[PDB]
Amino acid sequence: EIGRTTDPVRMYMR
Amino acid sequence: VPLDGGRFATSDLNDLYRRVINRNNRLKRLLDLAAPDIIVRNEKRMLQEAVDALLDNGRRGRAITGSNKRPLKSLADMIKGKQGRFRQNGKRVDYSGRSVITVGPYLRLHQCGLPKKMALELFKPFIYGKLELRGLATTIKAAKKMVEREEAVVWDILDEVIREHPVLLNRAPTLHRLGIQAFEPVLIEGKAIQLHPLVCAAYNADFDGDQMAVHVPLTLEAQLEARALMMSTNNILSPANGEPIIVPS
Amino acid sequence: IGLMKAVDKFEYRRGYKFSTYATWWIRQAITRSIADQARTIRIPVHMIETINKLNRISRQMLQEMGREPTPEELAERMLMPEDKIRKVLKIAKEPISMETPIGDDEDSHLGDFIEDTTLELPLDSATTESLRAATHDVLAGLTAREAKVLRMR
Amino acid sequence: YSYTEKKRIRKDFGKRPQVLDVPYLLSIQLDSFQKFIEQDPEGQYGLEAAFRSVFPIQSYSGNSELQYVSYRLGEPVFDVQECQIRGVTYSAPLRVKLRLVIYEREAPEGTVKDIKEQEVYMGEIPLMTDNGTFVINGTERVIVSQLHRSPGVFFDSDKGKTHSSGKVLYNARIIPYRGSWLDFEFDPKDNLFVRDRRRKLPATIILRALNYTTEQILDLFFEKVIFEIRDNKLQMELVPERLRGETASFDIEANGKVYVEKGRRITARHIRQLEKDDVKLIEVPVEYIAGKVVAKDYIDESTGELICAANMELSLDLLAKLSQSGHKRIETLFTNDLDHGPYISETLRVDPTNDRLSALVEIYRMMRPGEPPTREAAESLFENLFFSEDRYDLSAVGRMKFNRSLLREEIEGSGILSKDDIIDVMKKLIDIRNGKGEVDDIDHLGNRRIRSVGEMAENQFRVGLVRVERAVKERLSLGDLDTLMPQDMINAKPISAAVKEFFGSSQLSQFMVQNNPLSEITHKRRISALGPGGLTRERAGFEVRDVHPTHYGRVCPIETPEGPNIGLINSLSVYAQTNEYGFLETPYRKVTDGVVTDEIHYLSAIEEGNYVIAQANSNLDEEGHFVEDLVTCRSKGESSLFSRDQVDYMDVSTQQVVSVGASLIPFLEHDDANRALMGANMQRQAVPTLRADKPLVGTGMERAVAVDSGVTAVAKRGGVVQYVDASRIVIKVNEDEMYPGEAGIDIYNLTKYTRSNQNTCINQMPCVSLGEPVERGDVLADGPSTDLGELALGQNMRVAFMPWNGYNFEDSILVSERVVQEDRFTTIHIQELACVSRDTKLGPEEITADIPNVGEAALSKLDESGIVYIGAEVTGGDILVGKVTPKGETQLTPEEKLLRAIFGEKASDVKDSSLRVPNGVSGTVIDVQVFTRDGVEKDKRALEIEEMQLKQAKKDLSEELQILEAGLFSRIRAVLVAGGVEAEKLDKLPRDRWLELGLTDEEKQNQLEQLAEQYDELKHEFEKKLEAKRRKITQGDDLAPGVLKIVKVYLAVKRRIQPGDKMAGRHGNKGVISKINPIEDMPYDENGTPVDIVLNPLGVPSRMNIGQILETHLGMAAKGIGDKINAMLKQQQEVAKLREFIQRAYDLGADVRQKVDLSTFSDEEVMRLAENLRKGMPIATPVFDGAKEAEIKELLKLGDLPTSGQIRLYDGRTGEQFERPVTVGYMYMLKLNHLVDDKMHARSTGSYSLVTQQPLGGKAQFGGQRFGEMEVWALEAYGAAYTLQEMLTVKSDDVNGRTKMYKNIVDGNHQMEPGMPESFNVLLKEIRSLGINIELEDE
Amino acid sequence: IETPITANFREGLNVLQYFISTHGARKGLADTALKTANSGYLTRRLVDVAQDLVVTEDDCGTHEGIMMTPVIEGGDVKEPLRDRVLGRVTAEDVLKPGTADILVPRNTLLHEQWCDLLEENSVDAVKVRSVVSCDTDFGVCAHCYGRDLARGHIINKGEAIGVIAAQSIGEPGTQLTMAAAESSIQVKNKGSIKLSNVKSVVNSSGKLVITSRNTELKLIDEFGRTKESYKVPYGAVLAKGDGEQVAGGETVANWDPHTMPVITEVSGFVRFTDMIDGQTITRQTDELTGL
Ligand SMILES: [Mg+2]
Ligand SMILES: [Zn+2]
Repeated sequence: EIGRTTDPVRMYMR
Repeated sequence: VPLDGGRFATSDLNDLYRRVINRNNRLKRLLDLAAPDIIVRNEKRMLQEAVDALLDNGRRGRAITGSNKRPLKSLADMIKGKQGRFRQNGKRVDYSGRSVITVGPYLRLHQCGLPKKMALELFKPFIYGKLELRGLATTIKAAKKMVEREEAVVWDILDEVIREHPVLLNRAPTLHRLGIQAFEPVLIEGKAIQLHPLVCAAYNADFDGDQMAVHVPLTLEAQLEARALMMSTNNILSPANGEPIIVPS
Repeated sequence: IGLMKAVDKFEYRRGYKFSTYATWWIRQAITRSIADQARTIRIPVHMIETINKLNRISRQMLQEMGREPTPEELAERMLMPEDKIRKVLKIAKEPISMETPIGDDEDSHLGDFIEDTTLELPLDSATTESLRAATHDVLAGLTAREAKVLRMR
Repeated sequence: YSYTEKKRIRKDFGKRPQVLDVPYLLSIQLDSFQKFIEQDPEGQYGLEAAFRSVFPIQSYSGNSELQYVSYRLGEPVFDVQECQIRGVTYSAPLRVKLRLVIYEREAPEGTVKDIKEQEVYMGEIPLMTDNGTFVINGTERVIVSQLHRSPGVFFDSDKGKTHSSGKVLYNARIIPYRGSWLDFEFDPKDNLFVRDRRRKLPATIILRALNYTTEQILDLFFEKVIFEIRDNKLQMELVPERLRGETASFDIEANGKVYVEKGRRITARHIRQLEKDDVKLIEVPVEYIAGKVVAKDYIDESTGELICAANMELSLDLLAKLSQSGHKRIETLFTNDLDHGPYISETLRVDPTNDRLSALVEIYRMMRPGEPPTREAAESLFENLFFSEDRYDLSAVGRMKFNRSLLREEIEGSGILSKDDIIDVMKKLIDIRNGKGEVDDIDHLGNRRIRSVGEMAENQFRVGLVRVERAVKERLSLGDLDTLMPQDMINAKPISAAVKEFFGSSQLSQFMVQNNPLSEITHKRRISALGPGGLTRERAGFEVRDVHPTHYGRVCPIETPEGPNIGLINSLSVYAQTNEYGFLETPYRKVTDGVVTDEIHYLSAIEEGNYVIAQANSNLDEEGHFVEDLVTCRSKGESSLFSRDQVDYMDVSTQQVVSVGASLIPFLEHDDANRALMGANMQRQAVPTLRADKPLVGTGMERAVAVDSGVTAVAKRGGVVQYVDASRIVIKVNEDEMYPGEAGIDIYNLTKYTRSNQNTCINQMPCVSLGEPVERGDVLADGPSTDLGELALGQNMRVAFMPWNGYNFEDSILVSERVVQEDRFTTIHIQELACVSRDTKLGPEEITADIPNVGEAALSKLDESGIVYIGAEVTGGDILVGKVTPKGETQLTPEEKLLRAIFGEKASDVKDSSLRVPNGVSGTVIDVQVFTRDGVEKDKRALEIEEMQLKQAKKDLSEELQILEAGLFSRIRAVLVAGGVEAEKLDKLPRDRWLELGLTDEEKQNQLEQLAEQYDELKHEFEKKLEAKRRKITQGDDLAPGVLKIVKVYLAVKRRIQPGDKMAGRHGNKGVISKINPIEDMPYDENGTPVDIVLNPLGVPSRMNIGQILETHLGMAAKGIGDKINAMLKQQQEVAKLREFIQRAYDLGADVRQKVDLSTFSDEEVMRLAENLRKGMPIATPVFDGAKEAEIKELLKLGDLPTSGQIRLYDGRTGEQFERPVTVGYMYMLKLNHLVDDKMHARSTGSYSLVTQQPLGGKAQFGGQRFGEMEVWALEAYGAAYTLQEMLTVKSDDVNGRTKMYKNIVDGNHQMEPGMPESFNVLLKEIRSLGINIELEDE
Repeated sequence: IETPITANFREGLNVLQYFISTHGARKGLADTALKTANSGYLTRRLVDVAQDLVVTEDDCGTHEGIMMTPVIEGGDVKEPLRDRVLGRVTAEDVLKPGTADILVPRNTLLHEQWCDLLEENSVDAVKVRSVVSCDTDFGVCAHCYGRDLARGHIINKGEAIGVIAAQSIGEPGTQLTMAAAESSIQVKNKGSIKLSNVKSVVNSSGKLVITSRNTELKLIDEFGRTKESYKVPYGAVLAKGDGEQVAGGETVANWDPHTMPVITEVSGFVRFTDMIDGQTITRQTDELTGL
């Protein structure tokens, strides 16, 4: 679920 | 700097510094305002993403420029190689020219043509020294006009400044060390740099549109080098193998 | 940062729901900031409202008059003295970037073609060093103090 | 028999008759923009089909639609030439009618309210001039076509580098017009894998996403092997051929017959032994089924538990379990090693998911990592990738290439994919893996289509129309809809933002290379492969830089750029043409059973693979019968011989392979392919000289490249010339060509000296006289580089091949001095200098004619208003426009103040910034433009131009009546012979006094009332035209924001020829002029006539251009009949002794197709044909149907010349004779515009850069040369350490050490104090502006 | 292509032959633009490793050189010994075919006279001092380097030999980017056969059994030198011995092109060790002819 995502938009949305 | 016409032409380091000072100034307001912790975590991780686009832009989402669609130029992209360092590995250079080359087979092995229109602009400050030492002009501004009108005397002083002053001819893709050689100029009329026939095989130059930049050694230890080290009659054997390089072509 | 103020100032005894109330404070702050901190050369918030008021009205003149309006005709659509509208026009444009590749996209950028003017020609710097030579002489032909007043006055 | 034909007939060699004429050379551009702006009553391609692709915009769940009615293109305000003057585009507003209807809230869905907003203006679209060139900002731009990959599926291999162990991986791919890609592939384990370019998935997941259970995934791909247990041994069914290529493993028996044993092959008659003997149900062991895999899934009818699921092994236990479980009809999958491999069954093993909802999340968490998935958010994503009509469109052409590659029945279909399409691409891929199929190549010209201007300008327009539809979708949902018309929701700025930023800035919208009637024509037929959506100059390797076998008749092989993008530019061929879909075709002659017909059939690039095409040079005995038993054709990409009764097509002409620019080289099949690639690129650079004449050796493709361009002024209707002049022509049409009611005359205006893009001059000269009958399709006005209709790019001068004292050592050239006296290579150049008057913050600048402290000699030509007179000869340094910029705050040094009080000079309150002519350029001033912002008072000079140009717009509006009424009244008055005897009473009254009288009610008065409508019509329209024409002159102009007035001046300098210039013939023989010999040094033959140019002969053996050695003999030959007609016609012998010679100079061939002389006038044509021939009889030699070397010798015996081609020159100075005779001929020499006047440079000190303080140039003294990192290893190879320490410290960069080197040089002391450069201190502040600290340990 | 263009440039070329000859041209111009951008990156890595090498001493005193002999490629010598040692110090004193006859002294620049004097005699090899084995720290001595220059004297102390050696390797490369039976070893000359470093002797029929890949052919000249170098493959048939003269082009040791058969060293039985049927090789049928 913590899928190596970098961009802070997706990290803030979820 | 303000361009001519009313519009300014900034760098692109002012967009990355104006974004570190906003997200840092808002992060002080958000901490003295006592925000919920779900917001001041989106400000710490949003601040340090703007600071990591400043230093080296590209190891992240590649924060594209505003008012355009190409990525900005971070600090580590000015130092980072363009195939050359920022400093000297590039140095455009004063006292130089360039023009088309032609044959001129009447020359010796140590000279070259040079138009009167380039000999009077390459060697300008050398001329203001004679026109005041010889006593013709009074000040250095009054001499700046005589080199504009081309009076009958400046051609007498330009022919004397070019007496033993060697110039450095150099072709465009300098492969080996024989791409830069020196030559004692002789003023011709026209707009093409002549060139001895035996020498073109070293430059690898045909006379069908090839241009050749000409430099000028200023100091006194830089003309005894363009005469003892880099002259055209001192380079007759190539350094790759000892066989000659002035072969009649 | 604005929504935190809406919940701060909210009062439910009016009977109105929250979304119709916090939607103002939120949409307000998201536009108050675009006016203040989105331009390189910062223009104020009262001038920003005039440029926006000059495009809302420069569009009706477009889709009605057909061709386009003129800065003589915007004087009547708006109500300004026709000389301020010529000052508001050149305030809007933002600066170029000095990395934009020039036409044909050559191996060169626009930052190599802007010369600098703080410098001064080495022929004017060779003249003012020649004025010290003359005045050190032409004044040297004068007496002991009749030159002294000239260096002092 | 055209009057431009019988003024100078071009003696034409060439044997093959021509069946097809060269088409219009600009159908690429002019056809593909007529499709864009055109009312099309159907959903075909066009601007109309970009509205239907969006509209109607149904409201967002509010039920209020906005429907589209129709569009309309208004007429432009400014004309073309008035647009190249004011500096603004030439476009037309786009009017559109919309009907906004309001549907009901909850009542029946009826038209409750609707409103049809009148023509919401939604942006202007630029228009194409009559020649295929846009006018974007006053500067003609061209939009080259493109060559991109077509949309479809292309199965590829990627062999060799695949895993470095062989085992190639046949990967498929789908490419739509707009949408996401989808790319299956194999891997080194034989496992299919789907993936636009994200991480790769196991390929069977996109099947499960389409709601296919694991039962059907083994149902669609594989073949069943039925299995039953008929109480013993598991008797197995059998189809005969299924035993192909298997290693037997038991006692093959049936019918009692044991066919084979265990451990052997299978033979053909073994399958035959089952076919005829019909071995259907055979009994074999049950241990051979110990590796099979079940087909379907079995449960136990007694227990209720599934014992075997799809893709499961079969072992003895499962062999044990299912027997007593109540099952006999077992099902398994047939998998060979070679024919039917197990490629899907393996991919169902690494499949982690199990069903649809478990599958969609697996692609979602690959397509959008990090964020959590949802059943409502995962389904909608995958459902919008390939199956949404608005986010995925294959094409109209993509669906053709899609079905055509799967061998499907139909050609047309829907744009989005389906389940049959995503699967059929998977079957066809696995079949290529087994062996029954073949991969495609991507350089093949049937995979690559051409997108002209009408297909790019529209896709850029709909993108600007989709950004609008997203906004009108919003406003229909927020507010209420009793007030908003369909005019407050439409935005013009977004729509006109895309279609203007494409036309004015792109990789394709580039300036027009305009210095010829051949550099324009071959810039509109360009087929580039770069741009948005194509290759790149750096990544693209030699896979696509090559010349396929498919370019024959489609793309030229010998005309590409020679720089770093060779083979990416591909100038289009001569006869080639685009298809309906976009592929290039060629015309071929249909060959029937034996006889070659004349019917022409344009063949595509994949239809051409089946037929057998013959060759253009194959003989025919007047009945289309090949005169040979077998001929030379090409069938599948290779040539060979075929029987005469096997060919199916034959080419049209011998020159259908080459471009339009390579067809002007004569003797092309005698040149190396390298040298003729450099000769085709040095011919679209030649400059139009002062008075260009013609080529004596052409290729007959000059009348088509000078007429089909736009430079010539060709007649539009037949007639008779009435008034020729330097700037106007007036053709009076014939009667049968003239329209019935009030037609009159045609009147052609020429365009005298104007400015091109390269600053050359472009003006037309009339080539007719008074009384000369002009016919439809004639040529009236020469252009630049044209003469009598033909295309002359330079002059042709007596060349002699010999080495002359080393003044032509290398490629250099040696030009005599009678070529500089005659003034034949002199060109005209017309520059533009602009002097804007800004509005600073210290005050507004002015155009004062009185400049502070400037000598009176410099203010001699400026008038009292400040601007130079029109006609003055200016030179370097002169002032063209006086201007002064205010400047206060003097603040002068102490010595400058003492120097004031001694002389009391007033302070200067304004700084002088006049406009001055550039350095070393001098020529007259032929024009002046003065623009004034609306609101400032015009000076005395700008108000004189505004009244001298107003007198011509009215004079030209009146002369349009008085000279045309010369043909209107003079017609009806000549028509008024009937309807009453009025001859002397026809002029006893004023012609204006005819509203009272007239003619009888017939064709006599049919115009008298027809003119009656033309009376008031030519009355007030000329009046209504005037008052609107005097407003475009008197009204102000819209300048930039901040400018006050602009002044443009045009100098016309005439550049002669000099050493350093660059000349070149056609065949790739460049050169540089090295001397201008006097007239008497040049070699001379026995007659005393010196040669005019001396080339070098050592350039012909190495570079194999032997064209220039045969064109030099057919030059001297053509000029032998020159001095033969120039002598007979000089003694004025007789028109009978002259008429017979010229007739003997035209047959002169071996079965030629001239069809010429003796039909010509008595003495009016032959005395005018023989007068244009005295310079020399022009020859014509087609590209590959040349003039053989035995026919050049037949001409040299006509002019009494030496047949060998070589004369015995004498020396010029010594007077002695060159041994071993020399060549002397006539080479058509161009003059490339690499002029040495623009190459020469020089700099001692100037303007320095801003951040780094090194030199650059914007102030007439450009930057210094570049001392690269390669030119610094050449100064370290020597010991030159004192030349290198100054070449990068004092001469370039050191701020306070390069001014001391300027005072030490004027003071006679050559010595430097270097310091440390500034380019290094700008590196200590950028390495410190990271965290990194860096310093200098001082010691 | 199977069909060749059979037409010159003094006669034309038809449409179908001039199109075929275009790929040979379009391919040449696509490499001459790539062999420069690919060669201007080899001469930039070279001049950054050899950037800081500089002649910084007159002599170090090391005796370790390398052996300089003429490279002989099979049947012909490629580079004589004069082209390889001309202008190089001698690591030690060389002598005539008769020893204690030191003709070239201690380390001296082998200029023209000492290079012709080596060809006047029949010297076969010299040991010259190379820069790869000099002893100086941060630089190379002027003696280890040698002579060759635009001039002819020894190398001057202070020169920058690191940069003028990275360019002479990178000046080329911009321009140069790219029956045969041989069964019988055909010598073009008449020299004695003298083998060394071999373990192989003549069998019964007169054939030295090939044992490994260590057997090369040295054609010793008439002066105690070599002129040819060869090799010995499996199934190598032989004619002569060692020291027995051979005429020019006589097959001394040979092998078939399509037959490199297993020579028999010693006769005797053949027993099946890892070569029974199935194990390493299957069993196949034939009669006693041996097919
Ligand atoms: Mg060249
Ligand atoms: Zn050493």
